[PDB]
Amino acid sequence: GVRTSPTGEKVTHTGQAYDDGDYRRVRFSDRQKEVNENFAIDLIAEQPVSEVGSRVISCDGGGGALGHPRVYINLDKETKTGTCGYCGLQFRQPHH
Amino acid sequence: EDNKQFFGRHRWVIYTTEMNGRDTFWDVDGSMVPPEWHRWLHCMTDDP
Amino acid sequence: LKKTTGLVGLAVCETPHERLKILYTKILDVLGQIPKNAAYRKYTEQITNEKLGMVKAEPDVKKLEEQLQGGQIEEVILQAENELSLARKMLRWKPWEPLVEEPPANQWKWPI
Amino acid sequence: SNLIEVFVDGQSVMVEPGTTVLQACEKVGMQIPRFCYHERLSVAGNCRMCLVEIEKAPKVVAACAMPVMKGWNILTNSEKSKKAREGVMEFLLANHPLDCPICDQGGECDLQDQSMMFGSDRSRFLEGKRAVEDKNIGPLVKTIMTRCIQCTRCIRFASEIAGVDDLGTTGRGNDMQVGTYIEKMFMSELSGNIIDICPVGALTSKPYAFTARPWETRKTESIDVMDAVG
Amino acid sequence: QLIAVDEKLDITTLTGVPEEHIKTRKVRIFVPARNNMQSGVNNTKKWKMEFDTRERWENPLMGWSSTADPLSNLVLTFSTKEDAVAFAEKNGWSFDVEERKVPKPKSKSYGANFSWNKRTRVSTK
Amino acid sequence: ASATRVIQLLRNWASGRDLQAKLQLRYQEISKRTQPPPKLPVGPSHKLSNNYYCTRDGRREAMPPSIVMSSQKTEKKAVTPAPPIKRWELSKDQPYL
Amino acid sequence: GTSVKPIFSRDMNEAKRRVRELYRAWYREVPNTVHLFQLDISVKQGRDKVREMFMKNAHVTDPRVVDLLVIKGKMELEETINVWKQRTHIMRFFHETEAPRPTDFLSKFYVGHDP
Amino acid sequence: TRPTIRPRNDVVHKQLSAFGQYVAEILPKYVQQVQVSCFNELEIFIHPDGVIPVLTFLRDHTNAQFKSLADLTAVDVPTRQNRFEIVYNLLSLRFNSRIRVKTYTDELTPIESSVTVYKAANWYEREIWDMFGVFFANHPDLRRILTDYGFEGHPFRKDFPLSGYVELRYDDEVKRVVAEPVELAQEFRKFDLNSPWEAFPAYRQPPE
Amino acid sequence: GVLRLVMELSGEMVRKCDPHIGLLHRGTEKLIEYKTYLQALPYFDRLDYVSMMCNEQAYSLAVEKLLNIQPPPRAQWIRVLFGEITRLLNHIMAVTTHALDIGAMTPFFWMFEEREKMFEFYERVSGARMHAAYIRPGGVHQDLPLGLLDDIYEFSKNFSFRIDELEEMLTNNRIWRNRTVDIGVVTAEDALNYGFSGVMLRGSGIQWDLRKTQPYDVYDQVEFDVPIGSRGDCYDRYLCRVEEMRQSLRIISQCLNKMPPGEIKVDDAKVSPPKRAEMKTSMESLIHHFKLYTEGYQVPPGATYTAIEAPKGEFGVYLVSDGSSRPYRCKIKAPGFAHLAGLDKMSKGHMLADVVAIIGTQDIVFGEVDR
Amino acid sequence: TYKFVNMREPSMDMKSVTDRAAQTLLWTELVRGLGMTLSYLFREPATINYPFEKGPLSPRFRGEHALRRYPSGEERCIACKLCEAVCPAQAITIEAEPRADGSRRTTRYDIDMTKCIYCGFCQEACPVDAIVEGPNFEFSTETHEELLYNKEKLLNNGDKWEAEIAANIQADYLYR
Ligand SMILES: CCCCCCCC/C=C\CCCCCCCC(=O)O[C@H](COC(=O)CCCCCCC/C=C/CCCCCCCC)COP(=O)(O)OCCN
Ligand code: SF4
Ligand code: SF4
Ligand code: SF4
Ligand code: SF4
Ligand code: FES
Ligand SMILES: [Mg+2]
Ligand SMILES: [Zn+2]
Repeated sequence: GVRTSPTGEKVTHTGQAYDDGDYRRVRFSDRQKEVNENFAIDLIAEQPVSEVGSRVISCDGGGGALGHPRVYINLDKETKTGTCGYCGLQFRQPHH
Repeated sequence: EDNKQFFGRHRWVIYTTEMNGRDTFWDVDGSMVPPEWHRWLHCMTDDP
Repeated sequence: LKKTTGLVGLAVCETPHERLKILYTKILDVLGQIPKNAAYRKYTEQITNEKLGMVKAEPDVKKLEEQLQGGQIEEVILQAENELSLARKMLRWKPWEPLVEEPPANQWKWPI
Repeated sequence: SNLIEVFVDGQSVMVEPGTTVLQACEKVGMQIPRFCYHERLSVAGNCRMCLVEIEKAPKVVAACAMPVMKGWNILTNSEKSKKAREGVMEFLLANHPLDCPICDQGGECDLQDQSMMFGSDRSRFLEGKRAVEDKNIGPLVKTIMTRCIQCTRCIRFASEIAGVDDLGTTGRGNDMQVGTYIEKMFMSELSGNIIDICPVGALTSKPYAFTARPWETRKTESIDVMDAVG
Repeated sequence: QLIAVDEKLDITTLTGVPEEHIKTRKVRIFVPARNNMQSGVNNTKKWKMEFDTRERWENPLMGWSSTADPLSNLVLTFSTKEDAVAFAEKNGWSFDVEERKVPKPKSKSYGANFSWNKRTRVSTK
Repeated sequence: ASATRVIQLLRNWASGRDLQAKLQLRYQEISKRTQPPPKLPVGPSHKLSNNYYCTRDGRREAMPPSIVMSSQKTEKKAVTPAPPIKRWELSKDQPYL
Repeated sequence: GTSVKPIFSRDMNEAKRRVRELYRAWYREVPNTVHLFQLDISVKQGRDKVREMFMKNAHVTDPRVVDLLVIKGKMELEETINVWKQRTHIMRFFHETEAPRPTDFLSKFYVGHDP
Repeated sequence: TRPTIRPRNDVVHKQLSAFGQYVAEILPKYVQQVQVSCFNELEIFIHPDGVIPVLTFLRDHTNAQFKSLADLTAVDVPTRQNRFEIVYNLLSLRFNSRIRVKTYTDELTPIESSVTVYKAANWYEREIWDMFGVFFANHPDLRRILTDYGFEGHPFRKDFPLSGYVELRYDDEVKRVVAEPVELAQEFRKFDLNSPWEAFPAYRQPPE
Repeated sequence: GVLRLVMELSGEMVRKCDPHIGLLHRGTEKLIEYKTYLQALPYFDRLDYVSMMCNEQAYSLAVEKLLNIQPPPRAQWIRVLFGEITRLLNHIMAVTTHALDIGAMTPFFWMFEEREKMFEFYERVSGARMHAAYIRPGGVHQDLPLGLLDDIYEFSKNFSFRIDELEEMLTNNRIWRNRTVDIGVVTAEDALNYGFSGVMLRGSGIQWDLRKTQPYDVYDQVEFDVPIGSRGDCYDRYLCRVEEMRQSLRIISQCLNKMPPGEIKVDDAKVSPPKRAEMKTSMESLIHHFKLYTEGYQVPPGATYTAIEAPKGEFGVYLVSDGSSRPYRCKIKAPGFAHLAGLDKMSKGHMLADVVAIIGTQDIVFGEVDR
Repeated sequence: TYKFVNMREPSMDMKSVTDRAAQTLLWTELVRGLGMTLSYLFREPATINYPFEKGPLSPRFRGEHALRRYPSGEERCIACKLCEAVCPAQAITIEAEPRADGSRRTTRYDIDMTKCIYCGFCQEACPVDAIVEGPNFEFSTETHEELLYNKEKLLNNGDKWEAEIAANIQADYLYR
């Protein structure tokens, strides 16, 4: 989800872009600006919400000991979905 | 590969002459090896 | 007689019993001038008297080495000379006297 | 005068009548472990982390609520008190979530530090932990409810100091939860202090979230100027 | 064997500190306050000496935090207030001393929670 | 080593040793660069019961040093720091080089 | 009371004669030091620098501090006469690369927050 | 004490205690205190005036004879009236033992050089003078040994800044290496790691 | 390394020798006061950068003694095995550099091939060729890979021939003997007084070895001999170092045959960090991992002096703890300091070219001298 | 037990003296050293043909740093700052804030390659394995500035080396 600054630079995932009057852009002349093309927020937004018939679900990120610490997520609030604090995955009870 | 050579000389790479944008007939370097072949070539694994 | 004691700079001392006896006698003579109640005087007199008794009660040199628990009689002689020098210097020092002064209220308090 | 003599680890101390075991230990220089006791709040006795052994007594007493008696010899570093501390810490950590890296109270956690100094170094809990849903009490206090240890410091502060009876416990036993039972914002001029008194990351600062770790911060003592209280 | 000279100690000429880092700095001698995020009191036992905060600016490259004073991270620990004052005086630094804050004793009573007629009685526990 | 027989004999004679037994260049004998997964045994402290930490706390058994003759507060045989060190034995495997 | 152990001297007179003795040695050395290190400074301004360095410590009223400063000065003399120092070590006394720091209030107010 | 705990050795503790009492008896003029640690280490606290005698005794006495100086160093404690403490570590090969002798001093009081007793002490005292500013009387040649020529102050002292007061660079205008006040691009980050909730009850201090 | 040496010569003879040090003084001891114990561990790799794990072992022993804990037996066996490998590395360095300075220059390559193999062992066990930071104050960091002991055995059954080739080049050569014999003779009393240790003592006939008199890890369970010189010259010290290489091979064999099973760090999570799986599954393990990698462990107050028999001599640390997680004071005692201090007396009445031989036989590395 | 290295006494009979004189005059041990060198010439050298051949390495090897991400594509780093705290050289600088979706992510993650000691403490302190020290070592640079890494450079390194990094972690995670 890389956008383009009005002056012409690529906007990073953090959102920092040099302003039009900023002298510090002179460092990028005859060179390039290091920007990562994969935005983690969009990539985790593309993930489908898992459907589980449990009131509490456990997540460790996948891989066992190669993931994050195992945490438990509550799914009682039907308005929203349960989100993992580490991995960002989303879970939901089977409404209707 | 050639397992009859001693350890260190039993694996080698012949570099390409034209990588991304430059002529590499002479100007070869060790950074041209992709990560999987990097793992194989440095004997970090026995599996290509 | 054995040669090359093995310690560089330490020469073989032929007829070591006489040297040991002279050194112990001089040690006792220097010790005599120290006040009687001083702990150093009585401790060093006890040790020197024991060693002199063992050297006078044993003509052999290897058995004397095993009894004296220092080994290599040459370095026992060297230790006797060091003890004599210390006795003279420490008679000059007079450390049997009371502590000069106490340290600051919290000089040795650890932590902080 | 009216002072009575009590012994902490065999050392005599003279205390007022009604002085608790915890304060008697304080007067000699020891701090008893605690999670629910606060000087400015009313005594609760819920946590049981202050359990200490009184010599020649088979049962441990809650130091935060038990008034000291004359001639009592507290045994603060006794084997029984250490075992009680380890058991209580085990019970506290049995259902606690593995949230330390993402918790805003990493290096400022009383739970963490008291686990390091008074608990065990491992777990024997082979079951699954519980998870309760978070509550929303406004834009100032961020609530992550699973982390909460049911100390009830927030309820006592709200009822006694802030003068607001909005906070309470609902349910029973293991499933009992601290909150409001309705979508309602706990908003008062003293609302932020519940972040400080909460020993865990159940109540954190929302504007301060994720920004800094405590070991990095430089502390400058200064004076408020937002009013004339100073 | 003893001079028996009577004068305040002054070692400023021997420590090698530059002149403008002696007469210009202002040290603070204090007992650090307790972190209100925790209820432990082990960090409020000693006395601390620290210098005054100087300019901290942003590095033009990478935006790190640059400084220009050598004494920004210097903190000393002392057993008593008098020791810190003596150190500051013998090192030639002007100081501000703050008296130690002690939490006053409090009257705690569990039974007061369940009062018959007083306001203390708690609505819940 | 892919060495001819005559060169092997020449190097053996010039050195005076049989080189082929102890080549300095690694060959097939070395362990494979890919290995099976390990298991790694757990420590003594892992026990589920009768494992209270206060019974295995090494740091909490450290104590301040014992004070003898704080100056602020009989035959008497002489004593040494420790018993005299025994002389070494002369290496009845190859005493002289 | 306040009895203190001597280092070299008992009173300020012995300290002053040591300081004077040290000063003479430095004075003799400067012409030689200037020539040997191929310094672009003159002997006059070198000796003025010597005078300034000695006057920096002119407010000391303690024989122990005075003769310890004499010991340090003798250590420096040693490093210079034996050519253990280099041209840079000697020229560090003059600060020819540091910009002049103004002293008046207005200039300090303009440059930054430093008093 | 199951396997994770360091085993004790009471025989060495008793031997070191007895020897400390012995040394204390022989030299009451200087020895102020004797201690044995829980890991069997004997340290002897003496008066500054007794550096030359006590060391000499420990080197020359038939019973002790610590002929090797393992290390000589200084420790700075700013909160004490006598700022610096001098530590001597000695090894006895005859009895296979180690001893420690501690002394105190401040900025202006010199300590007698022990070069005569041990040849090894000459460099050690030079380093102590360089890093702590403790002057040693009668040293053969006392001067800086590790710091740069013309360096002002002593780095090992607690008050001295971690990065010092001056830094070096090369200047093309004067064509030489010059020194200017330190200006870090990124300031060293100070961490407050000490926690509340004391770790070791056995070392708790009286509340005064 | 880097050395400034000021000397006065009457004709050919060196009347006086003065070494000026501090060209590699980085202020390690002051920097240690701003780190935790785990953070301060990697400095000891840099102290004597020819013998890394020996410094690691000395620091770990000091911290363990202050902590009142002990490592598991397998960790101690691994420590002694890698300490002997480190001894082999250091002695190869010392002998080959001595010969290189004198002018042989061939065994330097001959034995740096083996040194490269031993860096391969270091890298396989820790991931770093020379500054592994493997030995931690609670044991070792990671367990050995499944195929490491076999390769160590294969290497160690061929090293004696390399030592034999080195001796063929050096021990009986008349030029080498004329360069080393009767050079830098030191008496036993002078060596003891000046503070010498290790070979510098054992070359003068002194029977002293810390792995024998005061064993520290498992050295009282292994059998080896202590080579002793007879003349106190460079030749005797060279022969002693060669024989120590052979004895190190012997100890390596014994360690290989007697490696026990079990864990590698002390089963006390308040000192040694737990495993990754436990950290990612257990609440207590996660809390202890967090606190050990942010604050570190607190060490009870006290001062210790721990010394080990390093390849260069007695390497020691005087460690002072005030009860926090950062060391209050850390003094490092290196044998090279005393050896270079005695270099002046060692080079009296000798030629100018003999100073090089004396410096070489003293085995001086300025990282540990300057600190 | 102890051994003597130089405690031999040469024989003084006529045959031994003649043997020593023959050694002195005909240079026998010099010829022995020459023969050792000559034999050592005729054996295969130990040189490898870099860069076409590479030295052996291990899955544990510590090289260039990289930031990894989950299979879904979101970065593993949660801004816990444990790597920054443990860093013995203070080479890591971290700044964080809540992301637009409320996630706990870094806004700044810089590592100074010229202050790094490549000890690996950061990767073992990491709870979620976000930061690893990968197998690359051939990243020499012509200017000091390009050795000052920011978050974008480290994320690019992770995306570049993820295959080998994951393979090495798979090979070695059972020892950690
Ligand atoms: C019946 C009628 C016969 C008449 C009598 C003739 C009999 C001859 C018997 C004696 C002949 C021998 C003379 C040869 C030269 C000897 C000189 C000598 O021995 O000097 C050595 C010195 O020799 C050397 O050290 C030279 C070594 C230099 C390095 C060179 C490496 C040697 C190998 C290279 C190959 C030589 C090739 C020779 C042939 C060349 C063809 C052109 C002594 O020195 P040190 O052992 O240190 O003792 C002195 C202290 N008292
Ligand atoms: S509240 Fe404390 S113990 Fe719980 S997750 Fe946060 S830091 Fe960890
Ligand atoms: S939110 Fe905090 S203060 Fe309130 S009950 Fe839970 S742990 Fe206690
Ligand atoms: S490898 Fe070590 S020095 Fe480098 S960033 Fe990680 S913790 Fe810091
Ligand atoms: S330890 Fe890992 S998760 Fe924590 S800040 Fe560092 S890279 Fe991110
Ligand atoms: S502090 Fe007493 S029960 Fe909680
Ligand atoms: Mg909180
Ligand atoms: Zn997840």
